[PDB]
Amino acid sequence: LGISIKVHEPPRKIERFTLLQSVHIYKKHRVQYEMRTLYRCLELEHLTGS
Amino acid sequence: KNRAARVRVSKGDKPVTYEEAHAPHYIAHRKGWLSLHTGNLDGEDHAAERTVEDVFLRKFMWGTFPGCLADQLVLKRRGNQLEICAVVLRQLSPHKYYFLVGYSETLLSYFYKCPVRLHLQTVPSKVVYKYL
Amino acid sequence: NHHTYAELMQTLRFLGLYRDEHQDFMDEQKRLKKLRGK
Amino acid sequence: FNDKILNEPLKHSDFFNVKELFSVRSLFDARVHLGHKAGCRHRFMEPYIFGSRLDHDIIDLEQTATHLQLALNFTAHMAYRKGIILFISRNRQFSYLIENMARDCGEYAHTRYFRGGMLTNARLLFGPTVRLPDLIIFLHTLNNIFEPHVAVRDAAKMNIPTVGIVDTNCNPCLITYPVPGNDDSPLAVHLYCRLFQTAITRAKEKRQQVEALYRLQ
Amino acid sequence: LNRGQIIGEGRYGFLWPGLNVPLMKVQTIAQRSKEEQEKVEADMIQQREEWDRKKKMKVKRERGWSGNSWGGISLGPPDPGPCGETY
RNA sequence: AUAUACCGCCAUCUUCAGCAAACCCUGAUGAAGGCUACAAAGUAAGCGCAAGUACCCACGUAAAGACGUUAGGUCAAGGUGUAGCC
Ligand SMILES: [Mg+2]
Ligand SMILES: [Mg+2]
Ligand SMILES: [Mg+2]
Ligand SMILES: [Mg+2]
Ligand SMILES: [Mg+2]
Ligand SMILES: [Zn+2]
Repeated sequence: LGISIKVHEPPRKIERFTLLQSVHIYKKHRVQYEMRTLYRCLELEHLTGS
Repeated sequence: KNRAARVRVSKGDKPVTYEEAHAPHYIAHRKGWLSLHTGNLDGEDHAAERTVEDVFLRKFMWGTFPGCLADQLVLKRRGNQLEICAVVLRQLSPHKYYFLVGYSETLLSYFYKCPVRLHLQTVPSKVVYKYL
Repeated sequence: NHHTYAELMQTLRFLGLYRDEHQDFMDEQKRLKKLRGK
Repeated sequence: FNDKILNEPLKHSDFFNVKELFSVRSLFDARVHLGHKAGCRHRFMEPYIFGSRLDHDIIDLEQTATHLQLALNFTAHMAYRKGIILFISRNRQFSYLIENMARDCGEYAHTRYFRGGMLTNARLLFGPTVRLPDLIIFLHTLNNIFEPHVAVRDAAKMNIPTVGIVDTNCNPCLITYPVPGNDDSPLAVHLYCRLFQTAITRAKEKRQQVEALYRLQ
Repeated sequence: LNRGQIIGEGRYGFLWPGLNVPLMKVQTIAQRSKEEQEKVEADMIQQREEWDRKKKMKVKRERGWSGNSWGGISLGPPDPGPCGETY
């Protein structure tokens, strides 16, 4: 559609959190989980409403 | 020893699929997630109520496709469109199979309040990645 | 709501469209407790 | 039906005329008759020994040569009847020579380390459909430490006949066709590979002319 | 131990058109009688006692030199080679 | 009530490298054992370590760590055997 376009990649925010490993005791043993959630910008420029 | 999602080696005669042969430190390293939705990205809400529906649909269909479900399902989610994909064994008659598509499609359409579409796949035997 | 989720699955065993293994595990085990118990 | 050319060369006596590739004189001049010390003789080289000279055991070359009309004849028949012939030694001083002689003829060599269970455990070491050798020819019946080979037992466990060079210290017992002769001498086994090579390739070309004669008649 | 049950039957007696009936020849739901599912319930439970007794069967095992003593009990002939050679 | 019936999730040696099905050999066909590359009977799938990935690299740190031991911890996360109350 001849649309003037650029792309850039915003830096990612990886929001890791921790949890206990056994069901009972042992706070010296954790397992930690993460979300890698990534980004993308689709910076279009100067296009009509239709 | 940590026993979170492994099956344990016993002999040479125990077959196992690709997924449950893989330990949970391979979740995005060697596996895919079994269900796709827009919940855990930040900051998005509706990550919370969906997964207590996500756990029903693989506890619903474990019972309504009984004895024939090959491995776990794939519960894709496209806007207001819940896309269940499933590979199922070739053991039942197909007249039964076509019954519980439209049974479960319009009973899961009228529970989630969305449309739901099923895509079955037929394999003759359970696909085994490891003779452990 | 946990009635909405758990009573619909009660009737869908009653009409037999959903065959669950946990409550099968009771009503066969409860069969073999009432033979002696109770 | 192809049993006309199998049941002639069992009735004929020295059918390949193998009594021309040696006598005692060819065996003397390549030092077959020398054996080791009387210190390390075996018990069962005792018939095959002429005597000791200043304690050096001397091997009966008459009792050698009455074996080799009979030992080279049998390994001719094994080449005639298309059976698998395995050459083994562990000499390390003729180990080039044995394998090179297996290419000069059309049969087999194995002169390297013996993997445990080569004949008694063949079916898992290889595929399940393997034709194991039908005669084994030894050129050193001893091993690189001086005890008899692994494949003198596993030949007899697998019920394979075996012609073997036995020298004054070797064990003649489980191997069916002993050849009481030298094996440590570089002139001796150049001779021994010369008679064993030529006695099978003559025996091969006997097998070629007979079936062709049967192909025409 | 799932063996007895068929995928359409529940003890509210509903004969669905796709399950539990011969295929389409009925395409109408059919709530049964109180007696016919009562007989199916005793068609069910009389079927379960048979595979209960067929579990509880005393096989006339042969007996080598005394019973519960793996003495001169036989086995079968040896299994063949992987390329023929029956025994 | 019983973690001494368990599943589930773990601790721990483990800041290890071994466990091993299926064969074969030695043992006079005894429990058993099986090593020497100038190689003397072992071969091997499978699991683990290793590799590879993640983080900022090959480094390091995580993550990983089989078989088993301590009848280790938990019926009170949730299921659930057996007994027990209604
Ligand atoms: Mg740990
Ligand atoms: Mg008795
Ligand atoms: Mg760690
Ligand atoms: Mg590693
Ligand atoms: Mg305790
Ligand atoms: Zn010698």
